[PDB]
Formats: sequence, structure tokens, C-alpha cells
Amino acid sequence: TDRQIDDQLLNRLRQSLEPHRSGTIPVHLYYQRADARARLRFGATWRVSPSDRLLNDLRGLIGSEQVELEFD
Amino acid sequence: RKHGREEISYPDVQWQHESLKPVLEPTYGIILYQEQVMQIAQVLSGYTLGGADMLRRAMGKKKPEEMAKQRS
Amino acid sequence: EKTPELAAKLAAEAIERDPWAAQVSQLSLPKLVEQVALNAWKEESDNAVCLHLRSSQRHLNNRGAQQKLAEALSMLKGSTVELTIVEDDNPAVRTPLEWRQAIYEEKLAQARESIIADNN
Repeated sequence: TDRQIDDQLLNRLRQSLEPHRSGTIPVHLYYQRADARARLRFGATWRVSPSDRLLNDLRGLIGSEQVELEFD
Repeated sequence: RKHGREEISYPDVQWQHESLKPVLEPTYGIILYQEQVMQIAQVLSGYTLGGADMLRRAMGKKKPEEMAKQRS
Repeated sequence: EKTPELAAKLAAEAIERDPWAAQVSQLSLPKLVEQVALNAWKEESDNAVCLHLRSSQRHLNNRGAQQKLAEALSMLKGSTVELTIVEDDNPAVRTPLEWRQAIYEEKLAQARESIIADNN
């Protein structure tokens, strides 16, 4: 969302992800802007486990595991 | 033809006439209905409504003799 | 694309700047004929209106549209407008279609900068 606290950006959200890496799935970030789509692919490191969907839906953000655009 | 992707004709690029516009208006110059067949015989060629229905009937049967007369 | 909110908001700015875009929205044309009025810029003379349509969309422009456009322009003017559609692709003035896009592009750029600058 437009509302990203600061902390959420760098702390809670990050900490949820930090323990669960596996199953190499490239990490991209979609910042849904009102304006446009800006695409910064994080890919700093984390490749996520599957169970994280449910845990990630836990905090302020609804998303999905979609067909990856990158792969094709 | 509905969404401006092709020139609208009444009904064809060469073989069209503006007197067919009131008849073909609803369908953007496309011959869709049995009733349009009948309106064309009325408007274009001065048929009675009942003689127009007789033309449509004769076009269903597709007989050799029968068309020859109405064609005239 | 995308979002109809943004495109209609963007149309509001177009209307807020262009007398023709405003006029078209006041006439409220339906669809195909609207797209003809939209892809053309409205030059206006003492008793004439010649809508310079982008020849890029010449295939939209038909007399069946011109006459409905003419009735609408006449309803606007309150008197008989000799409305014609002419086919000259020269870009010297912007149509209400062409009008929408530029501001959106600029706004995108500025706000991309704000997003990049949120930090983290």
C-alpha cells in the first residue's frame, strides 16, 4: 500500500522473511503505486519457503504466488 | 465494425446504399436477421410486408424456379 | 491502461485545460462518434467548425458520425454549426485524446522519484 510505516519496511516484514529461505524462487518487489508500477526486484538474497504465504498474509499485505514474469 | 476497427458499409464497401441505413442501423450494416431481409425488400425494392415475408420463405427453400421470379 | 479512475481524473485535467474536451464532455457523445470527436482537435471560425481529425484514425471517421457530431455541436452552440471532419494529420494542436497522456507521463516520473526516495 501507499502506507508503509517505516518499521514495516525494515523490521517486522523483513524479520518474518529472514528465517524462511528455500526453493529458489526469485524475489521481486511490486510496489503498487496509485500512479504506476515501479519494479525494483529486491533479489538481495532471500528465496522464500512455501509456508510464508500464510505468514505473510498475516501482516497488512495481500498478495499471491503468481506465474513469475522473470522466469520466461 | 462496432468498435471502429473497420469501415462500416451498408452492407458492403462497393455494394452499399444509404437507403439501407435505417434498416441496417441497429446492426452496423451487418445482415443478421430474418426481419432485416424483409425490411430490405420493403425499403429497397417496394415490396409489401407480406410479399417480403414470401421472399424470405423462398430463400429458405432455395428452389431453382422460385428465385428466378423474385430476382426479377 | 490501467485504472478507469486515473484515466477519468486525467480526462478532468484535459477538460480543465482544453475548451474542446470540455465541450465534448458537456455534449456527452456516446462511443464511436465520441472517439471521432476525441481523436480530432476543434478549430473554430466566425460561423464554422472544422474538426481536424488525426488521419492516424481516419478509419473511425464516417459521415454517420459527422452528422451526429454536428447535431451535438449545434446543441452546444445553440445555433446551426456547419461541422465537417477534415483529414490533416499535422500535430500543431492537441485533441482531447492526445491531451490526456502527457501530464500522466510527467506525473509518473515525479512520483517514481518519491518512491525511490522513501528510503530503507
